[PDB]
Amino acid sequence: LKPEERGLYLIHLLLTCANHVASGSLQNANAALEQLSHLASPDGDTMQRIAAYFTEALANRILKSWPGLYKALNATQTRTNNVSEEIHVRRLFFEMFPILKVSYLLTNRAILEAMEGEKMVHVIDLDASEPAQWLALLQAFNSRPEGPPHLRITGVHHQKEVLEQMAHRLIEEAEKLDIPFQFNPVVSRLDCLNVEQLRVKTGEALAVSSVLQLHTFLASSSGRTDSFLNAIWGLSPKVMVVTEQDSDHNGSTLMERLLESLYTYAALFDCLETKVPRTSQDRIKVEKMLFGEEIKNIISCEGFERRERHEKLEKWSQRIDLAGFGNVPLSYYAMLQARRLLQGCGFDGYRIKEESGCAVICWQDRPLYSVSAWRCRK
Amino acid sequence: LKPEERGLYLIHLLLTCANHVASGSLQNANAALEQLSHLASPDGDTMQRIAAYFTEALANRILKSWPGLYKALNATQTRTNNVSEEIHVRRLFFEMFPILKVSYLLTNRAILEAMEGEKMVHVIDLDASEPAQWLALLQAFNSRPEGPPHLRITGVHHQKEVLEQMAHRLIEEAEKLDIPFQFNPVVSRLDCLNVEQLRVKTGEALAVSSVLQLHTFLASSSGRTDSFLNAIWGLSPKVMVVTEQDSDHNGSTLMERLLESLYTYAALFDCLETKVPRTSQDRIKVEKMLFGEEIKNIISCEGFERRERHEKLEKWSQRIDLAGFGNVPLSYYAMLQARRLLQGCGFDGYRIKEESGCAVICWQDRPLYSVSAWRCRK
Amino acid sequence: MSATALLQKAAQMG
Amino acid sequence: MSATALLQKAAQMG
Repeated sequence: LKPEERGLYLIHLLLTCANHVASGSLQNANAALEQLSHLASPDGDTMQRIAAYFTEALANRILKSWPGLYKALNATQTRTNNVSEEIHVRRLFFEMFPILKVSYLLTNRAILEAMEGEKMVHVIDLDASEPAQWLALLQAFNSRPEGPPHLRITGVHHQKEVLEQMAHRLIEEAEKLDIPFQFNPVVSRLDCLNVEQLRVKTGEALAVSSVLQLHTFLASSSGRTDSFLNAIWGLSPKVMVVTEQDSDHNGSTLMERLLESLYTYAALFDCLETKVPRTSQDRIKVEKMLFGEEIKNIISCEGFERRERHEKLEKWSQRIDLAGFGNVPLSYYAMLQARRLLQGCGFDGYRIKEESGCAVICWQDRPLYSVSAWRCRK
Repeated sequence: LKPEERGLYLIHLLLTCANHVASGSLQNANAALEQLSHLASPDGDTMQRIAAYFTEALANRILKSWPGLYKALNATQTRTNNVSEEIHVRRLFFEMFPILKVSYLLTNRAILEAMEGEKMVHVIDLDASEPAQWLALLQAFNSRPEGPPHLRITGVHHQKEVLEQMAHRLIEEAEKLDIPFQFNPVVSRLDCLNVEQLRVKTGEALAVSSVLQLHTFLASSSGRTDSFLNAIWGLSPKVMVVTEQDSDHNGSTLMERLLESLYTYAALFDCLETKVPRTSQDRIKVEKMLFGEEIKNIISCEGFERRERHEKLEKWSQRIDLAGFGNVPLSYYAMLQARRLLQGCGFDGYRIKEESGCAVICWQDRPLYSVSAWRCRK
Repeated sequence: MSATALLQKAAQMG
Repeated sequence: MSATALLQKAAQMG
């Protein structure tokens, strides 16, 4: 079986099986899944790896069609904590892809420019997982001509160990940088988060950073997102910076989301193929623990259980602008610095496109993520 | 719903679902599994915990009826090593149950009595996981009136880390005990093990210890077991000590194995209930990682994949005696020492019954494990 | 209400 | 033989 004939046949199987899933024919879906199992492979080429995670996702969805069987398969629920591995895979994403470095650079510039002249700055991090985002902003605040303001950072995360490492690293750097700095952790999932927990004081300039968190609220195009954006609006932030996936993965039907997500993750899996060896354990961890989980959630989950409801930038702009925010175009030279970052080792093939004052991070011609800055209107 | 009404209803569901499994009605089996999910619980009472592992097992078996769906559920095969946890759960079994301590005591006595006067002793451990078995034999050899012989121990296991810890602990004790001692590890699964790998020399007295390993060869009442016992016979061991489960879990049909295994593991789960709190993480680890895996393998696997083919002592005696071995009755006072061991803290309820020169470790009236010693005939 | 006795109580009536 | 191009080749004929 030719490798190129193997790849295209895998695509047909995915669409065919998905139709059998929608039709509900378990016999016809099982036969399609049997074929996928022998051809797909997490160690194979790009299409074999892509097929492996979409195949597992599709099989998980039809497993949910029998709730008794699905639950019984987890009756001995393996309640567990895998924090160290999850920190490790996030570090790999930060280092093997330029997405977060570009996002951090652009959002830190937008915050610094919003905090010109402010002596009291409070930054709210809705996903405080990587301390590299604020370590750079600490040095930049210290280097700014007017000297550093009093900096306060509120970190929100659902795991204490993640907040302990960030707090330790940020206090250690701020103590070296001689910056008056305060970090208060907030242990909470984002849905149960209340404004009162953020403990914002009066008279301090505020900035909100939402890295890949806004689409979470679209789960059961949403009313939960409106309430959260309005809650953020009431806090009167001087700037809100939003980093989101730039793909329509929130389509109504299974076939809709399968078609688009196949194109998006084919691009993401393509970067690793052109850069990292097939035998790399780092590559497999990222492909499984990150993209595989997102693919599985997009394909096999519904209702509130489907949190990876990615939408394009144009939808987010309307949604955020209707919530009372005005767009703050990213700095031309911040965009130039982000492009120079892409000239780094192993970042060729990426491109940054400007779209209505916002940045779109692309692989080849395929959009992947967007970065946008917003201020309160009225 | 009354707790006693909950327990008996769980039993009916298990037998009912199993019939639907045999009939092959997925709709009828799914409805039975749906009921089990809400009533069963790994944290509940004894029957809730028992039902949880048999429910997951039954659901796994009917999942195998659709190989395409079953394989696709693991297309992204999580190839992993969990050695540290597996060592931990084996330590818990050794400490929370008196099974291994009684086995080790009885087999070490049989070896010592077989090695009276021998100056060169070679012991072969087919599952060299717990060094406590040979640490005691080291001291006993050193204390025997004629002084210690040259001791050689060959350890067989499929994980290097297990053999490294045993080797380190045994050499450390032998160096303190001033015993000429040699430990050669053999990294292999038991099926791929060849006699040549054991490297037995001529003129040295030999003993073979098989702790819960003989029933492995019954997988596709067997011809693989005969060849292994005959291979052991050809090595001319002075004594072979066998510790095995004493339950008929190798029945032909699913309903056969389900009925007996329900009674066996109800007793095993009963010990933990009368001794260890419901919230103990140690208890859950043993119940899941050990009994749960055995229950799952007995109920959901077939052919060579079903390795936990437990049979009663009477079947093993015929099988071993036909292979050319003669029974060596256990010492009356070794049996007395094993009973005194059961007078230890938390070992009440256990009993040791003598059966044709062999020992049967029981909980209440339910047999659990057997210990028997054998020598070569002709 | 032991599980080893629950099995005995169910098997008689079944 | 990139995967992002395989999807393009299959979608045209399908």
